[PDB]
Amino acid sequence: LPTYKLVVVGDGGVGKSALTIQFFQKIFVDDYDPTIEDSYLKHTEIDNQWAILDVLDTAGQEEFSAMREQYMRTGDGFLIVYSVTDKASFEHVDRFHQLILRVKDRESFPMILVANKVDLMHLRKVTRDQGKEMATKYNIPYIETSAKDPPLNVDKTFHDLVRVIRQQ
Ligand SMILES: Nc1nc2c(ncn2[C@@H]2O[C@H](COP(=O)(O)OP(=O)(O)NP(=O)(O)O)[C@@H](O)[C@H]2O)c(=O)[nH]1
Ligand SMILES: [Mg+2]
Repeated sequence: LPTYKLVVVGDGGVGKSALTIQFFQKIFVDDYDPTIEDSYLKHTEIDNQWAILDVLDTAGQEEFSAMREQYMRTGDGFLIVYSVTDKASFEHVDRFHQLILRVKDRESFPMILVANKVDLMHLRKVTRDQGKEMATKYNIPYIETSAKDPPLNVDKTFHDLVRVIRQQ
């Protein structure tokens, strides 16, 4: 089977780990005990094609560059995650896009823009159409997620990234 290395990037606190842990462990990050953790690897069927997904969950704080650098270098595709309740995380999408292309030395690369935390309806700052505009600007797909139970579009997000990788 092919292995797809999927790298999750975005500002601190946007829910990169929450999306990853929901995808693999089917639990919300707050309820999770990382004590017994290992790497995020699964065998799964996408569009009638079995694959191994190896997910690399970056820490979002600027302090942690070695992890982000290495992870970016080895990635086959990226989720650029922001929180719809955090305007700065959305503005930082531009920087993440540029950073990925710099690390890859390519002018395009498999990516999906992920607007997380959409369950927080009364706290939402970044609109659906704002997200769609940002994605369209870079000619990348846009998807809204929630890692909080009940999860929204979590499996679809990772599966769609594989679809983009396959069809590039
Ligand atoms: N309501 C809601 N809260 C969420 C969602 N995803 C994450 N959170 C919350 O956001 C906070 C940060 O989540 P976490 O997954 O640690 O974020 P991160 O992007 O991995 N942070 P870091 O970059 O520091 O590792 C937690 O309080 C968590 O409960 C979501 O979809 N909805
Ligand atoms: Mg994290």
